[PDB]
Amino acid sequence: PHIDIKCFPRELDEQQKAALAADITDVIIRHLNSKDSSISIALQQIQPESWQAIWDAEIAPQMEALIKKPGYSMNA
Amino acid sequence: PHIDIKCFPRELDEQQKAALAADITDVIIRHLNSKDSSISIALQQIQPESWQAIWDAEIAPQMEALIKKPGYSMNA
Repeated sequence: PHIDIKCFPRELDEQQKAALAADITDVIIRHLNSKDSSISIALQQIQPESWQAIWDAEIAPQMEALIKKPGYSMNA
Repeated sequence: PHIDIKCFPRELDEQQKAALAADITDVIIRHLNSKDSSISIALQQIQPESWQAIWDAEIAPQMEALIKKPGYSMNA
């Protein structure tokens, strides 16, 4: 599995990045029956003014297929 | 944060997809100082013969930045 995490900018040191990756890894192993070697994880920082593009391409068009829908909306 | 999970196909019912979403949500809240309302999660099942496109567009180019690198290589 390949997991992509997009979020607003924040400072994460190497220890933080590795711990987040480890917690994500174990969740994926549990739910998808995956092996550790099959998992890759990306963390991409997105500036606030570029979040609309993420909403438009990834969130809004897939809304009822999302496994977790956003509590916020960019189309109010 | 918006989380995208790509994996080879598997039989997952709605309760199973919600349980995966809940565990991912906890991890994101605790590591990114996030809130339930800010989190959206997509799950996309990709047939094995279409994984090369994922390697080429998402995994390989980001190798320098991934927070968890894959345990396999598929450069073609």
